[PDB]
Amino acid sequence: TNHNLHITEKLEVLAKAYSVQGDKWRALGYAKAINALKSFHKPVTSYQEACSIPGIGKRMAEKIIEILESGHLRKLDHISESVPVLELFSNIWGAGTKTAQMWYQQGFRSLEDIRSQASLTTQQAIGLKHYSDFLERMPREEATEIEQTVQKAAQAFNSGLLCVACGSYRRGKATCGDVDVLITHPDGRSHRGIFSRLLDSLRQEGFLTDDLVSQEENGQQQKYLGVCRLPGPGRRHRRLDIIVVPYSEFACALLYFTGSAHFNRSMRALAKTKGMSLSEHALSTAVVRNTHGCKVGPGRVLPTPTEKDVFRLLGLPYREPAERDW
DNA sequence: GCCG
DNA sequence: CAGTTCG
DNA sequence: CGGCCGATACTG
Ligand code: NA
Ligand code: NA
Ligand code: NA
Repeated sequence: TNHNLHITEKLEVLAKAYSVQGDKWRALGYAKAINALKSFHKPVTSYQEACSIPGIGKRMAEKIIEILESGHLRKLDHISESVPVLELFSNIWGAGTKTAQMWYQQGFRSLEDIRSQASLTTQQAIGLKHYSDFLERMPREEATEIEQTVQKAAQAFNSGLLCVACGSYRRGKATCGDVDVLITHPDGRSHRGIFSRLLDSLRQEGFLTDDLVSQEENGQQQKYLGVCRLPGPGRRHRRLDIIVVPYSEFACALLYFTGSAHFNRSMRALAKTKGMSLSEHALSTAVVRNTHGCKVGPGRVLPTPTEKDVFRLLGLPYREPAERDW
């Protein structure tokens, strides 16, 4: 489908540069310009042919031009030398742009430096320990094995439990960055305080290797982010994210967890324009917001039994998971 | 960065 | 709280 | 001018 990879290749480099340096809004700007150019059909050929495209402005158009003319972007040759390092550091799970910039300011330039001299949080030490594994995707077939593993351990103590793999898996991708397992129960209450049992069952069989986010000393735990590894030879550590939700929030939870991320954001931005609000918990109407668009009035939750209801309530035609990459 |  | 993370 | 998703859910 990519009819502009010549340009949406030089821009991505610029986009990730801005992202790692912390200029998040400018990076979001570039992401959309790129997220669009790709979705095009014909290779842009005119400054006017560019502007006409949503997500592209005069500034972006100009840069697009210099490429379809200079085959290069002068900007890319003035990118700070720190960027590759910031990117290297930022790819450690648990370390964001603030930690990357700090480490760099402190003279660190490689993972070696980070390993031997950086002060690491428990999450970052886990992230560094599986640095290569966290950058690899897995065949969807393996994701299936992981979901099945969790579902089996979950239904083992309550067969009523509904378990579904979401994210890229549900969107039908060939490979998955991690496994997103959503768990809920049709009765509306049996899903309470199950984490304790599930996580222990999984730890028992040595399936879980590391925990990244798991507030277990509190019975109100909603999510778990960790590392698991199927048994046998040739197996790599994989990221596992599990959320347990009340049946009444099932649809919204499923929509959220299925993504994509940019899809969720667009849909939520849409809800806001209609005086509504969408979250992994619910779709609300009559929401009261202030001048800066901040939620200052809860409004009321709308009945959303299925994903279709959410789309319907927002005045949108339904979309199968596979059609939600953006 | 884009857009209203 | 600031940072980072999930989709 | 100023928002860009969510009153993310955790961590320390
Ligand atoms: Na990171
Ligand atoms: Na995922
Ligand atoms: Na914990």
